[PDB]
Amino acid sequence: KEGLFLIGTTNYPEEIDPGLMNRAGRFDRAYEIGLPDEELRLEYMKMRGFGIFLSEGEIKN
Amino acid sequence: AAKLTEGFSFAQLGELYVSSALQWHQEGNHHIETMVKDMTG
Repeated sequence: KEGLFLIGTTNYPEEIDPGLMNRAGRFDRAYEIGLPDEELRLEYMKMRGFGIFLSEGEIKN
Repeated sequence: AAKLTEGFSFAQLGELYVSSALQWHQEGNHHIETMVKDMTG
């Protein structure tokens, strides 16, 4: 291998081979990508362009 | 450390090796004592 970074992706972690997990040499860390809280939801709406047609108050709302 | 690692597989002793080595490389500290417990639970 000598120089491969693996990134696996799943919406169904229950159905992952458990052997994949927590071995150095194959997926040493897992990261949960969760739903956004309010602050992140507001950050998203700003970079996405909601500001084109919404006031700062309508975005907060 | 051989004493404290009862019930470890060779694999887990290897996964312990990378961890203590990384801390030792990153920090200059190896907390074997701390990390066997972290691996048990």
